[PDB]
Amino acid sequence: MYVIRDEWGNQIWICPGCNKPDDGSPMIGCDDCDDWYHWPCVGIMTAPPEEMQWFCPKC
Amino acid sequence: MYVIRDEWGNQIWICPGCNKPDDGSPMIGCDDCDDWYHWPCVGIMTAPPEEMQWFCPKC
Amino acid sequence: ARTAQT
Amino acid sequence: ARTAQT
Ligand SMILES: [Zn+2]
Ligand SMILES: [Zn+2]
Ligand SMILES: [Zn+2]
Ligand SMILES: [Zn+2]
Repeated sequence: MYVIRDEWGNQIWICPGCNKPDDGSPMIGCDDCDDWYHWPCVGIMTAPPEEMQWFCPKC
Repeated sequence: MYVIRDEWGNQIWICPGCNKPDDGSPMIGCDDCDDWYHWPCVGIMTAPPEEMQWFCPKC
Repeated sequence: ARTAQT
Repeated sequence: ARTAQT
């Protein structure tokens, strides 16, 4: 993941799928590498069940 | 603030300064927007006096 | 899994 | 102000 340092000195973690900061969009964490992606960027449409583990293209 | 919904269905509120969930580190709440930050993410080293109000870069 | 949003 | 810790 790219991290942006903005004008306020805050750190923004960027989706590796689109690599764009203007998110809002909900994100999902990879349960192997812990990169975080926007749901639409990895084809997720609804909140997935809590019991489940999601894994990101690389892993 | 980002909110993580973890394995257990619990909600973790994230410091917008670092956007790292793994704290330990104490937090301080903005008396305007009520975003919370880690002390070191906003340059706070000691507990402020209680009569005092703190405000966060944005407010 | 773990999700997050504003 | 208002502060917190675990
Ligand atoms: Zn994305
Ligand atoms: Zn991964
Ligand atoms: Zn922080
Ligand atoms: Zn504020």
